[PDB]
Amino acid sequence: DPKYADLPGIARNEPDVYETSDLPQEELTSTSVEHIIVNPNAAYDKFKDKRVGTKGLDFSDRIGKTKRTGYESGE
Amino acid sequence: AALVVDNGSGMCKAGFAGDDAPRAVFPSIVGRPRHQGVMVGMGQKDSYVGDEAQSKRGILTLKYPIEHGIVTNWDDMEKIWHHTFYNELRVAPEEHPVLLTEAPLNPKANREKMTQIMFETFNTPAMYVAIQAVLSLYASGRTTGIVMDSGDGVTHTVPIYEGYALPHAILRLDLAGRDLTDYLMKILTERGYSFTTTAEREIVRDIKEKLCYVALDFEQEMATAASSSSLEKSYELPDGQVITIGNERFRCPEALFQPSFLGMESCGIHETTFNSIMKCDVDIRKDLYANTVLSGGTTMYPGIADRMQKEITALAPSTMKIKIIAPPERKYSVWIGGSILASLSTFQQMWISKQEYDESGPSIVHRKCF
Amino acid sequence: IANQPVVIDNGSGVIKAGFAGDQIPKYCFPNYVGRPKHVRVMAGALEGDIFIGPKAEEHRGLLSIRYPMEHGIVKDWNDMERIWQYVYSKDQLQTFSEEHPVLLTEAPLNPRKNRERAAEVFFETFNVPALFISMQAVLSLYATGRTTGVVLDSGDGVTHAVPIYEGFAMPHSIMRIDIAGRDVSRFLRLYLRKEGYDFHSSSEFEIVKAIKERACYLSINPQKDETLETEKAQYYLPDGSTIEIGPSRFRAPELLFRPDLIGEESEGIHEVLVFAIQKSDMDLRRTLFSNIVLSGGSTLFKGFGDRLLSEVKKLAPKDVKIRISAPQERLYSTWIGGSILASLDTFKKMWVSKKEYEEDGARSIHRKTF
Amino acid sequence: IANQPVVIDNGSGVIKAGFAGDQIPKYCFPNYVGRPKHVRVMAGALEGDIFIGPKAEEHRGLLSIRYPMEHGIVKDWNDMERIWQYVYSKDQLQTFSEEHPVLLTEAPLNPRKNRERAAEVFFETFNVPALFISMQAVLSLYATGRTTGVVLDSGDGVTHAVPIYEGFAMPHSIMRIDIAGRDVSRFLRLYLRKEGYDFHSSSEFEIVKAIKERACYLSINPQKDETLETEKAQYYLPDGSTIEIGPSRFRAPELLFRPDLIGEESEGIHEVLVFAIQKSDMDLRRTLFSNIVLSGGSTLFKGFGDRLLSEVKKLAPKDVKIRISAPQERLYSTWIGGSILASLDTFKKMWVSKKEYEEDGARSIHRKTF
Ligand SMILES: Nc1ncnc2c1ncn2[C@@H]1O[C@H](COP(=O)(O)OP(=O)(O)OP(=O)(O)O)[C@@H](O)[C@H]1O
Ligand SMILES: Nc1ncnc2c1ncn2[C@@H]1O[C@H](COP(=O)(O)OP(=O)(O)O)[C@@H](O)[C@H]1O
Ligand SMILES: Nc1ncnc2c1ncn2[C@@H]1O[C@H](COP(=O)(O)OP(=O)(O)O)[C@@H](O)[C@H]1O
Repeated sequence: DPKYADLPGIARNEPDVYETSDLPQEELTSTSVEHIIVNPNAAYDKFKDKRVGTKGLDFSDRIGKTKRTGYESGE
Repeated sequence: AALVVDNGSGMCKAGFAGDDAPRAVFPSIVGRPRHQGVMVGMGQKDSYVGDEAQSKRGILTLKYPIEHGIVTNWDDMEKIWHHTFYNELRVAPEEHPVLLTEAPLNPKANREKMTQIMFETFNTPAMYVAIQAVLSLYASGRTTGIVMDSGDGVTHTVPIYEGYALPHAILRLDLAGRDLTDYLMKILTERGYSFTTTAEREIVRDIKEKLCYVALDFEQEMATAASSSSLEKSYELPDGQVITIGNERFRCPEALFQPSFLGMESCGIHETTFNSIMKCDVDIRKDLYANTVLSGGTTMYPGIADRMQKEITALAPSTMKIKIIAPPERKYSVWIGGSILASLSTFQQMWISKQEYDESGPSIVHRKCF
Repeated sequence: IANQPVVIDNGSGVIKAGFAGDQIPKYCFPNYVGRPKHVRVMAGALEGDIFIGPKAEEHRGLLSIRYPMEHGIVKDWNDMERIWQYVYSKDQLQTFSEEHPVLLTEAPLNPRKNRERAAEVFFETFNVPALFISMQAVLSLYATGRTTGVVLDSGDGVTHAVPIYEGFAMPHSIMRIDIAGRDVSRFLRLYLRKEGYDFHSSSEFEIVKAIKERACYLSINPQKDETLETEKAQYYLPDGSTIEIGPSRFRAPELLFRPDLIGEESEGIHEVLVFAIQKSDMDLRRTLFSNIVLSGGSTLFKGFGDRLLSEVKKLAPKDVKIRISAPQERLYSTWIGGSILASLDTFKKMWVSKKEYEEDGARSIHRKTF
Repeated sequence: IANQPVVIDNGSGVIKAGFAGDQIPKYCFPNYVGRPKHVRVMAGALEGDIFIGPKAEEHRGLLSIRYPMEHGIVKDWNDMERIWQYVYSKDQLQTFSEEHPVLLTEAPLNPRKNRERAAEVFFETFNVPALFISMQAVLSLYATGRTTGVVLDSGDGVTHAVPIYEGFAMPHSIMRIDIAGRDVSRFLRLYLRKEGYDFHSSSEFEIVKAIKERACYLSINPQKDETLETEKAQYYLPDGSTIEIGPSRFRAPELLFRPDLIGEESEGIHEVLVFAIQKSDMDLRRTLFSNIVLSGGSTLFKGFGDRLLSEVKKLAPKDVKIRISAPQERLYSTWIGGSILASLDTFKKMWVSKKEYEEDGARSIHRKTF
């Protein structure tokens, strides 16, 4: 009796939850495009020590020479 | 020769080719009275319709048979139809091809069902249904023009160019003054007035049309109203009550510019129309400023033309010369355009006969109605 | 002053009050109007027969009781003056307006004039140092502890459904129809009118109220129960009126869910309810269908929750079951929420200082009303 | 070093981020901004109004979606600032921008101004030690290992094909057109509009998105399967609704090849791809058929590539050898290749020294980047 005789206007006997009952791609047939089985370390060893050098790494839309192709120095 | 019947969820009209005034003019709403349980004598009609229902509006409840194109019951709609025919013209449908209208966004099954029953029930020789906007610019006098429909429950921006147009360019929001009627009725309820039945709706739509003028900036207008309440005009109803409103009057159509009054996650009529213009050619958009054609029955309110003009004026550059075409008769003009359409023999060579549905079925409805 | 503030509550049928810390409102005082039945032959009597509780139980000769706030719609205020005045009098809480701040709620969908008049009393006549006005369902939520949930409740003459998630609710999504128990009492006596009994004044109305809340229940199959057979038990008044009732003892859902069968224009709690829920976010709607706060101080009958479940089953997207919530007593939850409200930091940022009222009043009332 | 390079996988639809060596997907999330939608005063609610995540993908009717990104180009950079702050969260980042290197993705051919504004934030507001941004195509190729490559892909708004071999960029050979999934949603909605199903809200938009990545498959025959008779089995919706299959689901991606039906002219994805092949050389063309690219998460469809291969049959001459996968995660693939890329030795030269950005900035990066 927290407030039974005290206050007769407070809720009880209420099942306000509203229940229910327990009642519970890879079309590779085509020949469209391949994939590669990821192995980050394999590709890491693939691109292992490419000493690419960026001498004059310029790719602007400048017009003053013949052509521009950076990422060119090697070992 | 023909059978011209303009339609509308409210205003439904009729007559024939060459006629300038629609013979049939009535509210196309379905009235359902208070059928109670105790006995009574001498009876009445099962459910009076529009004018029939308005005559005895005290019991008859004119609920909507359509909802922004969503026809509730085809049966009741036919009752409206049949009685209207045998109320106004009293002519059989086998006389001439019929003429009716519709608007987009409608599932093709509705227009198919429509025409299907039109041949079923009526067995007309031929028939035809079109788009209101076509008759609008058709009666206007252009093949290149952007208009917008503001009926009782519809809104749609139609840009045309030499007759050509694009469905992608034509935009649509089927929202209109009925929503405003709801908004206005509830805010006046907040003011302290009772509103339960459909007669409440009728009186408020009445005074709504009687007071929805268009001012410019509600901030200063509101400031002047609170300052001087002289704008708060009074009006005595059929009942002894006399209400006084000033803001309410013109601020009710401001929701057309702002969905914020209803919180609709939408855009203003002006910017919506602007985007419709944006779906075009840079040259023809200029023509839209030139062909700023206006329609819709809920555009019989003074001031908004200058408003929308100023809106797009702030939107479009100064070089875009605005040329608003504002016909104050656009409401009836669709029916009139239908009559003019019914006057061009070539169009009356193009038809939808019996055998088309009898054999072809309803696919010709998709490729022949428009 | 840092005393315990007065927490006045409200109610169309049962109005409450209290302090920030009371766990029980000391008086379960109903909302009514004590008056004389005839012109008192001798002057200098119990002026207006302002009677409360035992004073109302004192005599019955020249005593006509009414309501000063019909179904939440309050019209006059002199009765309210004396009622509040009696509360202010040192028989209720033995305190003053100035001695304690006052918390109070208000029913929605009301004109501002009500708020105007009340604040005029509370600051002009009586002097509240810090007041406040709020809602009711919010307080009920605080009592239940939920801050979310489809709130639903129904007072003595006011019914309302408010969809809520974290307190948020759209006014468009908020629905309310003010019709409950008082008219049920009117119809109980109307049932007995068909049965031929005593019908002269409010005394019988009191009797019928005692019946309604005492010698009345609600069944589930009115067609079956109407076609069934009972011997119709009776009651004993101070006269000992052994009167039989029958179906009329439980003919109330034809007022709750089907009041239109009394040739009336309404919908049904469940209908308007579900519609308001449908105004929300469909998926959030689905989630909140599992948590629908059900309440109501008048909805105190067995089986009616099952009838509501039947409405649910007819309206829920089937197999998404929603069982019965059966809260028996629903009164003080609002009073409890107000006690918890004023007991927290809330009123400190939510008061209405008398000074600010003196400065602006209605301006401050509505600038701080939300 | 503890300062692990922060990989950022920003795409149109799919958007992510990452780190070097940490192969596995860190944190997935969508590409928009979540604004609040309604008000209240009641306690028991979350505030901040910038809501992204579970509450965003939970309280859809309480938060609106904001896409400042238009085909990979954002207009309101402050939204990205908030997005990046959501990234900066120590529930998301747990670190500081100024303490770690940063790599980022970008679709090519975008205006430099975007990059400028981006780097302004990325260095001025956040003194990031190292930063480099590149093409997702490159990252994908690094993930593959083929020096060759014609990256054909689409996010949710951009079609693009990148022919390359050993990193050799022929900008005249590379092509793109801003179109993908956003219009797929729009066209889905268009069919809904054709059948009366208005789903315009931000919440409604995600519902359509669920339909998109839920109710879809294909057919190698356009009209041969289009002119037939469907079945349209209904499907249960997250509201409790159930709507038909519709042939439209597979009809929608054909708009990618027939955009004239939507109105704008284009050529055909595979056609522009062939044009790139034509811009290449005879010898390399054989390798082009040998070197095919599985890219774009939108491509997830049944018999997708089958139909595209048939188009190739209709275009390319004989002796065409094209083959297929067993794809793992076409999406993450790019980001993964970038993570491995971020885990490289000589990769240190690829960034931008912030000090140089202070000195010159953008233009120097533009010339240093491709
Ligand atoms: N004379 C008028 N003045 C102001 N408003 C009007 C007037 N006549 C009609 N309206 C408005 O138009 C609507 C009534 O319908 P309307 O006259 O546009 O024909 P309709 O039935 O809408 O045609 P449709 O349904 O085909 O669009 C109402 O919203 C009303 O406010
Ligand atoms: N057992 C009952 N059956 C029907 N109605 C009742 C019962 N008990 C109380 N009521 C009515 O319900 C009302 C309580 O609802 P409430 O939320 O308190 O509204 P109010 O505050 O206006 O009284 C009481 O005023 C009373 O008239
Ligand atoms: N099953 C599916 N059907 C259709 N579209 C999909 C499916 N799965 C993913 N998508 C879309 O594909 C896009 C993924 O493309 P992606 O190559 O990741 O570019 P981005 O990173 O710009 O999105 C996403 O926008 C996503 O919405």
